[PDB]
Amino acid sequence: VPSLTQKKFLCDRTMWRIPFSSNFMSMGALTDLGQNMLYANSAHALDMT
Amino acid sequence: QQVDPAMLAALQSQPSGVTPSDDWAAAMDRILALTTRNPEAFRQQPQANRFSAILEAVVPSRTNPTHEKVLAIVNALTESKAIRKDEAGLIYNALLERVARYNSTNVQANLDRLTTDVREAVAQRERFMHDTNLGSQVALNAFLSTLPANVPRGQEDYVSFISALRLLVAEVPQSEVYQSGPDYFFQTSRQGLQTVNLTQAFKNLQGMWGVRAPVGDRATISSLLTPNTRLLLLLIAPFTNSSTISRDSYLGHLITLYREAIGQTQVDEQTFQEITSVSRALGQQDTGSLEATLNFLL
Repeated sequence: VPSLTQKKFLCDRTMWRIPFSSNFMSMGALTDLGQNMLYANSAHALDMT
Repeated sequence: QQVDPAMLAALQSQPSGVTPSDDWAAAMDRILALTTRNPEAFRQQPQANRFSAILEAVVPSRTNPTHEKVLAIVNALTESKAIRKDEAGLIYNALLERVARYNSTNVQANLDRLTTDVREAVAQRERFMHDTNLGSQVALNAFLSTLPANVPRGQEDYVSFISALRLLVAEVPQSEVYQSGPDYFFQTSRQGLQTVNLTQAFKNLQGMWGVRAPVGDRATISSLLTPNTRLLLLLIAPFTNSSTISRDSYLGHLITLYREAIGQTQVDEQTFQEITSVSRALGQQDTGSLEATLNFLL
């Protein structure tokens, strides 16, 4: 019979994570954009979706 | 932005074009064709706007300045914030009812006396913007009539510190002191930070003017000084020459060293102006144009 594909994935036991560093690479406890002069003197609300 | 309020009264109630009803000497100046710029400009107007000016100039009209003299008062009251700006359309709606109710020869000449001292005797308002005894001299001369003049150690440098503090609130038009609660304060600027608790500073400095401390003691005054007293001595530092408290009092370890700390930043800001302008002269990451810059200067 003719047929169309349908692919998903499956992940369990763990959760996604998005690191705050610039290249999204974990190079320490603090991050690159973390110890910036920005975000450590100023405040920033965020408006996720 | 303006200096005088009656000029704005002469800008909101006078005709912009020259009329012989109010400015005859300029309206007759152009009828006889005697003017530097554009002399021949009145013959070539027709019989409409000749006779509507040439009749009214050789016999003027007789208008009423009652509606104009009050705007030289109502403006002069709202310049000095006596009335809200949302409100001057009511008081001119009430003063014009007033001076037309009780009108006389006198009141028309009594308003005219009052549109002169809001011009040349309002120079006090020009005066105490400079001498600032709004809240800096006569509000601090109550403070100097509050402190005790009998200090046991250091009788002479006590009355030279406050002699240099009265000069601080005098050479600065923005700074002012005031009575809020049972204690006096002192802010270095309106819309300003760095409020010193002036009562809780001279009470900390009382019993402190004579110490003769050595030069190997730094971290003791956490239980002896107070950081606002440490900030009041920062605000007295640029107006304190080297002859006030000479060398060897502990304030000589403080006031002289605070001038050196100000003396660092008043030439390192010029260094900081150079570094932030050569990051775009060669090409540098502007995120990393301030992290290593401040660490070299702190």
